[PDB]
Amino acid sequence: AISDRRARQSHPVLEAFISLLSLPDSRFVSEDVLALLDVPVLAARFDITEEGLRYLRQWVNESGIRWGIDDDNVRELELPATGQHTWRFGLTRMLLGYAMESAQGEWQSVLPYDESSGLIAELVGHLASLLMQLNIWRRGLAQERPLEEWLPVCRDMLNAFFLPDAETEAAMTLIEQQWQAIIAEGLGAQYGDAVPLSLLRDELAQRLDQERISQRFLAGPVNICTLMPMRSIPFKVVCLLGMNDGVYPRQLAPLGFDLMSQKPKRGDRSRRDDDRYLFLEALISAQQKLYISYIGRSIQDNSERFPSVLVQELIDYIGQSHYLPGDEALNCDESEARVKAHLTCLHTRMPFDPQNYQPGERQSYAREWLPAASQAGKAHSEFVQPLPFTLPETVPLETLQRFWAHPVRAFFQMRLQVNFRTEDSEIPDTEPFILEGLSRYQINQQLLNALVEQDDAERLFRRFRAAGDLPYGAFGEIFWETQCQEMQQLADRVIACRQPGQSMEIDLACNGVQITGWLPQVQPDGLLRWRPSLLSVAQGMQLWLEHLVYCASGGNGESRLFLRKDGEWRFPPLAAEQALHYLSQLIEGYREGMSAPLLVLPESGGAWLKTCYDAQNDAMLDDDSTLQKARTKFLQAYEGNMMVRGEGDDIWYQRLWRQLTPETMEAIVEQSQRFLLPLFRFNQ
Amino acid sequence: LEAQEMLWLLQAVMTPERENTLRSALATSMMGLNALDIETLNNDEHAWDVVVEEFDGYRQIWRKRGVMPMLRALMSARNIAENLLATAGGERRLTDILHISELLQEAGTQLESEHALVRWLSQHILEPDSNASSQQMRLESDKHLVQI
Amino acid sequence: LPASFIWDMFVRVLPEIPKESAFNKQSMSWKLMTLLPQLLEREDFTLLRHYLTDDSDKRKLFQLSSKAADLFDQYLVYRPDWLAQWETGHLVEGLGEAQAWQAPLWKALVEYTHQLGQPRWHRANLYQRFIETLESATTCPPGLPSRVFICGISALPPVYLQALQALGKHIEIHLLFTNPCRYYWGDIKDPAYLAKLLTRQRRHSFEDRELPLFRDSENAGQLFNSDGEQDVGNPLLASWGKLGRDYIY
Amino acid sequence: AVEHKQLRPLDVQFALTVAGDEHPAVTLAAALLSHDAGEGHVCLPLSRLENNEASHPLLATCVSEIGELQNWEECLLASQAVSRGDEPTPMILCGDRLYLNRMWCNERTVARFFNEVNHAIEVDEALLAQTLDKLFPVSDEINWQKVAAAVALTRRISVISGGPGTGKTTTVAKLLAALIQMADGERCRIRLAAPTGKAAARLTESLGKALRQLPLTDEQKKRIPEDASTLHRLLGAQPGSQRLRHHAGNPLHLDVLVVDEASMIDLPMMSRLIDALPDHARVIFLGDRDQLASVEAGAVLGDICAYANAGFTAERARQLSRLTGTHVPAGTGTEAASLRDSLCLLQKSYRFGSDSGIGQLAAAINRGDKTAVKTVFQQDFTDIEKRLLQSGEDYIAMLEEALAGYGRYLDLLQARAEPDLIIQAFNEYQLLCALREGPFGVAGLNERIEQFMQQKRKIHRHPHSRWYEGRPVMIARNDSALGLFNGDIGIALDRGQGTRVWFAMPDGNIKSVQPSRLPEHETTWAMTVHKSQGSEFDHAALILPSQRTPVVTRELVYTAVTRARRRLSLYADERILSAAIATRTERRSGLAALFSS
Amino acid sequence: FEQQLIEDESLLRYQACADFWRRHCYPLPREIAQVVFETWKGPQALLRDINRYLQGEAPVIKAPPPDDETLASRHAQIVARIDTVKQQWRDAVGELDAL
Amino acid sequence: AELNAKTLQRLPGDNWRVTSYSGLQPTLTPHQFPRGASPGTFLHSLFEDLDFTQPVDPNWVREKLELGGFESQWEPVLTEWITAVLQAPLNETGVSLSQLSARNKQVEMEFYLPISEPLIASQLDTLIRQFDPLSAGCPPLEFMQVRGMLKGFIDLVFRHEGRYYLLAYKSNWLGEDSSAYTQQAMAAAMQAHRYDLQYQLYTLALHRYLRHRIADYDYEHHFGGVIYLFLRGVDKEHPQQGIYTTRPNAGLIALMDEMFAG
Repeated sequence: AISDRRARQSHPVLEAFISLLSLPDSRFVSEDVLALLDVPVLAARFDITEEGLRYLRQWVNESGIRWGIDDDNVRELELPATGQHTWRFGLTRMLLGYAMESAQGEWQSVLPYDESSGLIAELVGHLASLLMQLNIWRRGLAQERPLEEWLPVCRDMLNAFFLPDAETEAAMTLIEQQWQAIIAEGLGAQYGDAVPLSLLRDELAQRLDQERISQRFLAGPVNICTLMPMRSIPFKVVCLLGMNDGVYPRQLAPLGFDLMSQKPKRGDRSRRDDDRYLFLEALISAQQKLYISYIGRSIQDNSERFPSVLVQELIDYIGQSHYLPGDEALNCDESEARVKAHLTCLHTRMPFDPQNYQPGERQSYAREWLPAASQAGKAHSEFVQPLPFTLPETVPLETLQRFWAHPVRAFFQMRLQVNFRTEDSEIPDTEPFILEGLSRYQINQQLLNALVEQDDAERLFRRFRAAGDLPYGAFGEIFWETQCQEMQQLADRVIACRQPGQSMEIDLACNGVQITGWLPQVQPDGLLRWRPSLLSVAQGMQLWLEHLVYCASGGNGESRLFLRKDGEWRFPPLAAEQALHYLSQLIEGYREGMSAPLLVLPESGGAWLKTCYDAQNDAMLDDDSTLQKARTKFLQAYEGNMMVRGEGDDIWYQRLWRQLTPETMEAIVEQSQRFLLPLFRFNQ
Repeated sequence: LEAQEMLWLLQAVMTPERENTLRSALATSMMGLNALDIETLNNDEHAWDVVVEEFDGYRQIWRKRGVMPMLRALMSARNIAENLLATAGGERRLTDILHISELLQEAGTQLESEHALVRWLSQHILEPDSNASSQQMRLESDKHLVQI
Repeated sequence: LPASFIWDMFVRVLPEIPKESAFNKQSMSWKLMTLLPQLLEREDFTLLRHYLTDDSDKRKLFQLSSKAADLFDQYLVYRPDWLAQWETGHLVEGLGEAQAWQAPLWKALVEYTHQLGQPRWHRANLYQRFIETLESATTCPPGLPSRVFICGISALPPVYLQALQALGKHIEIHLLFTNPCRYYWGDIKDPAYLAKLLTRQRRHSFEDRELPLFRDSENAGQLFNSDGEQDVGNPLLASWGKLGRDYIY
Repeated sequence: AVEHKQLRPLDVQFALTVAGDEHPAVTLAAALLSHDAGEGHVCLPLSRLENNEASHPLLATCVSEIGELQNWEECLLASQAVSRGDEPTPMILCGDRLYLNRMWCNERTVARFFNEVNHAIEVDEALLAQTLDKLFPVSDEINWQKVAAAVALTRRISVISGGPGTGKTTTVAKLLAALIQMADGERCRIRLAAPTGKAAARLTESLGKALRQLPLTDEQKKRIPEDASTLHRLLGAQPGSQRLRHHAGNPLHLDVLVVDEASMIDLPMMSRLIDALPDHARVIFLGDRDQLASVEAGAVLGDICAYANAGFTAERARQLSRLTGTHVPAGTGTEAASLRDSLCLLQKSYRFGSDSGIGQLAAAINRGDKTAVKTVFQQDFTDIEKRLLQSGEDYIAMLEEALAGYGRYLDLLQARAEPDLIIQAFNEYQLLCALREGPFGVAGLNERIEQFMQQKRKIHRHPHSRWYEGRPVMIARNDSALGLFNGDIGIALDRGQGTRVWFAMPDGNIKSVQPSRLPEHETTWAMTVHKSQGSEFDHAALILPSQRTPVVTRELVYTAVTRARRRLSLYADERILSAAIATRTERRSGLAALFSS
Repeated sequence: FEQQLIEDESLLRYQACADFWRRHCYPLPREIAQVVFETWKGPQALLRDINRYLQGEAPVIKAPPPDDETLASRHAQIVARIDTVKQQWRDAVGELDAL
Repeated sequence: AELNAKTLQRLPGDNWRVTSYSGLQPTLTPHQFPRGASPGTFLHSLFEDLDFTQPVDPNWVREKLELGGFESQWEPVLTEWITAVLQAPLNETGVSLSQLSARNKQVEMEFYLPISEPLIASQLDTLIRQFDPLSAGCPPLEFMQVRGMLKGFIDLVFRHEGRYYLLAYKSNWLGEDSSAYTQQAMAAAMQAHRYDLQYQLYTLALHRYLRHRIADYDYEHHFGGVIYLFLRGVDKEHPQQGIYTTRPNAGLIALMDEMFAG
């Protein structure tokens, strides 16, 4: 039974009420409002369920709600009125999305939000029921009020944002009791001047963390408690924990202008002398056994930690007052050090240490760490195992595309159905000043899809500016100008040889396996794909798979893919025999990747291969210089630098191996030489 | 990766009804299972019923006894600590698991709700800021190591 | 509890006592928050004027009033003679520098609570009135118990011992004292007090045998130093039991 | 209505955001439009806003113009929030009916799909008549299923309106058989769509047991439809975003698409299905005309089948007489020939005739209340019983009759028999209530039945276990990993390995699942009428509350009547059943004006 | 008398840098915002530049700009300095006398 | 090196716990009062705080209802119901509550009763049924062997004419609204709620306290009986309804003291 500090009856409710009292000083960040909605009382007041809160998370995260309840709140904080990325902007966006589809366009330079359209946008009507209330007390708690006017402030707040539940009756009762006690103690002195909000907020915050240390004693269970409750009670076994330096005895600095600290008397309270007498009373009160334990060694850097001055004087008096019968007459300091080393038990750092299980004086009773300390268990076996797998009759093309996009991920999420779900990113606390990552890639993709049809880029600029994805003012115009210049430079190469083509059907029979699928935008010149990305081997593998599945049933012509930075994947037209042979090789790799994890790294394996390949002689070099440069390219592509996320920093590869061994490196090299070889053989 | 494995294990304990989170958490490096074991666990329904029943028991221990008793019963029943000590290089992983367990106990003793500790662990995964207690410790002290 | 027992004896012995004191900590803070801007023009408050009148959103004033109310509550508990002298208007010789702004503040606090409808009574003056009404009274007042046990050292702080001596004239008080040593190990004041201490002996409760306070009465003057501190042979008892020294003194 | 007066905060915040500094007329119009869209009304007529609002002279005096803004159209078009369909405005006013922009776009998409793209596929009539004669054995009198199959295989877009027990699945099977037997060399990729997963499973098992009976060929069995998919799963709806896989660029690669249960299809899902279709696919809609409305806002199937009472065209009657070889009547007048040609009406029910009172009561629900009183009154047809529920003794009598309703279930539970017979006995009797909470609802009736089984020695229940032997549970969310859908029942019992819940799969097997693996579980002693759609029960018992509620209407009592196979019981007042028939759930939409021109 | 100590001041420093970027870089026209974009992409690059100078003692800047000179005055000064060289190039064009 | 973990031979502690009795187990009328644990504790605090000698003031009842948070309309019925309860005597001689002075009363006396033997329910219930007449029905409860201390809180102990009496209050009474609360219904409530063990432990504690306090103590001479007061059963015309007076057989107390002693 632990006599410790008493836990609060409702811990998030008091913090939520403190944050509601800190409303005009708050910046109205979206995370600070979602933390207030995390309390089930505030969610049950405005009829917001947990599923409704889970929808509101992505509704705030995707509609660009960062900070600022109103535009007047932006102008009040000495900031220019941008008009976007506020709670009013997000509310207007969600209501316009409830009214108008996103494909129509802007109405008042606000792009609508196509997600909340049906009855679920009624939950938006709950959220707009909250923030308006968050406006009203923002205009209520801003000006200073006298103490006779603060009486109906809290209670009318408690029926505003909170709903009385079965658990939180005592929390609201304690809030009303402490608030009325503060106002009664203020009005007992008859204070006439104005009192601001921060003084009452800090006084309520001080009276909610005043939970006293419990001194209850139970005679049944073993009592875990601090020193003061029982000072002289004569127990048989007395244990003293936390006797290191600094913590015990506590030393409290004097206020600096108190006369009692300058002139002390007999009956004066002092925390130092009280603890030094408490240690003496704990030494006297021990009847049979005294067990003093302290942190003598650090766990971080294994630094030596010194004990308290009281324990040091105790072990000095022990070493100067007692001696061991082994060395009856040796010395004084040597016998003192021998006694102080004999009484000091240096225990181990980890509980699975085999020193603690040796028979004799000290022996633990941890049965759970008994086979772990003996090291009699089996190690972690290898994850790759030969699994039985039967290749079906009809294998779709989309399954092959998902396999050759990432083979280890396709072995995890499709064969044994293990997909590692990572948590989504948190909402940022500021508006996007630059474009980087997925938002920049989506902007570039929509700009490339708009410029491939010779559409008006200014309408897409106004559409992206109305959604808040662009920076405010001229910086968004500069970003749109340089991205429009880059996408126009890409489109001058894309639509230089573009012909109107439609999607066609694919039905193939290779090795007794049926492949059914569809190919989009098949022009008579061949295959034309455009993506705003860099030169990578995964896109080349995808284009090679599409070229093999296109040339196998008619379709004479090249296949071209245009990336950024003048990157081009080209494949010439081939006969039906070579296309069927390479498709049978890819089908064999697909049926081999489902049994065992096919260790074919696209980026690092392609870098190693293109370092070792020679396109002039169509043969791989075997000299030591290429073997030393390919290792450097493999280590550069596997583990990247501090600015580029490498291929080794992935959740799918860390499950197989923790350290890239050279045997597995040579296995990945052999698999990439077996599979990724026509990619660099048929490139031009 | 061990903090993400502990987050997946806490999400599988908290919500054991959906089998996707449980299958994603059982195939981690902390449990130490091969692909054949995952395949036989996905094929046999009775073994999956036993797994769901013992995870519901772990959830009952997590709601009644706390964080560290549930993790200790999980490390004792699955015997993953002996497998990590038998594996070369798993002692650092086991000490990181124990330190994450101690930090989760210290953070869950001050939190009333059970999902609040999982949200705190996910937030501390998303926040890589360095405190005095949240740093990596020494793996072993008896074995002599080259100190960089 | 000892403060609860002291307040219960205040209720039982003296009638017409208010349930809540006018000199509460928060009450003195809210009174000092009104009284400190009124005393900024005074010459003695020239140190607080540079602390308060530079920049204030009523934040430094509230914390200053709270700290001064904490010091006034500590003086009400521990130093009744200092506040009794400050109520008259006289200073105390031998104190620190932080006295010229506390004693007129305390006098203005007493005048403000006397001007208001709040009662005059606080801890120290009711304590002195309790001592006076238990010392001068010949007949015991009703409502008092027969025998009172005090188990432990911290079961009574060392400021209510005069009230305990006043209560011992009418109520049998058994103070069970837990001392680690059996001889006398405290301090001394004067050589004329050492003989008065040597005249007292401890007789046994069951065996009825008298024992002296010291081991050797002839060397008792040699054990005490000239300053008044006894050289204790046990170093742990000398370095750890200073509260025990003050309590046995 | 009563709910329409109590304004939701969503409508008020929407009006204050859209109108803002404009006139209060635009604010009141936006609030009324959002409140009508929250209830399910697609359009808002300006006559109701002009007449049934007390603030109309106030908004007439608030505006100040040269023309004084006497008309509502000029007052709405003067603001920047309402346009004629050109400017990107939230509110659209085109045909003296104000709607939202999304609802106007979906309504014009549905009108374009049902007015322009529905062309006539010209096929051979002799081979079609031969296949209809060799598939339908009845050729003596007029059969509506043969005419429905002929008018579905003739036109591209066709709507088949029919109630339960009329042999709609057999009509779909004969239609698909004649479709494959007509086009032999042409490939046909038949697809089946359903709004819910349980109705999709019922459609798969029913079409499988219907198509395995008909004689086919080796290549005809190869073109058997594989499965019925959800409408969110066929179009590729994501949980996070609303982006579809087949939104507007690539259509679904289908030849014919049969969408079952179109009554539960709302307007945005209908528009997203229409925008995904190619220019050559033929769609056949299934559902009842008088059935309950859709889940979200919109009423598509009712506004489509409202023109079914007029009849066919003069040329289409001769076309159907040449196809079916029988006498097909013609409809008087011609307003929209394509929609009246694409419709059909099923009247001949095969599982119940005029001898049973269930079909007569279902026909009398759409008529006046005195027809239903006369149907219940004379001799009761040995099928429909009516018990008055006013006080607590009537509640005790209702529980006593429910004891006899669940008598075979308790007899098979006490005898410790196989779980398949237990589920088969539980699937014969079912209570249908309207509300959820209170004394009249789901959670009231379930707790009252559990307390009655705790009182009388029929079911032993531990108070702290919550998984006693014999509790019926139902799932609320879909779970494709376990194979159970929304609206599937399971019975918890102890086979000897522990307390497990047995579910009856549509494939003929029974699955024993652990209760810890169940995602959702709700007590299903009494089901809601909205959640019991698609299923069928042999002995149904409707329980209506005494307090007047907008849930209890004509379509709710119609779906409660059509839910019963043979036996139906009623527990309601006379005034509530008399007022629920006249109060029809009307949904104002612009389809009746767009289809009339 | 009672204050709360914060260990990391990077969040408040980034908030103040974002406030400075909002109150300075937003009302600038295109001809000044182009130069601001050429100097730094956003406020994060500026914070990365001055993070070693914002903490601790503020150093003395050699030859600081005057307090009345804003960004527009400096931009107009550099524009006039470029325009004088452009005028002297347009005046002295059409001849070459160097060996 | 070889290693094995030691096995614990004996248990670290027995079943030692400090337990209580709960651990071992017209428009305005008192019949229309809300029945719950919180109104029961509110009525218990009202009967604890109110003085029996002083007359009941209606403004004091209004102030107590304002402090507790109940309705203001119940107050003029509550004060007359309280004065009707206090006027009704509860004794075999007819002694009311107004005759008890402040020195004669002792409200909410807490006792800790020691027990060194393992408390077996089978050896205790037979000893209870040997002497208690209310144990004809009431099949025995099951509880573990409790060794240590037992907590108890007696509601009222009061002396009168040289004779002590014990008094407890029960105020739930949800299932009765008419005058059916006779002695048979109160006996059925005592058998159902199992207050017989609590009353027997209260008699044992009062016997031990009067033996320790007053020298030359006799159980038949000083002890007078036990009174239970049902608040919702007190009527103005029925003096027997509401009160329940029971006296032990003076043979169970000595055997229970010998069992609890050792």
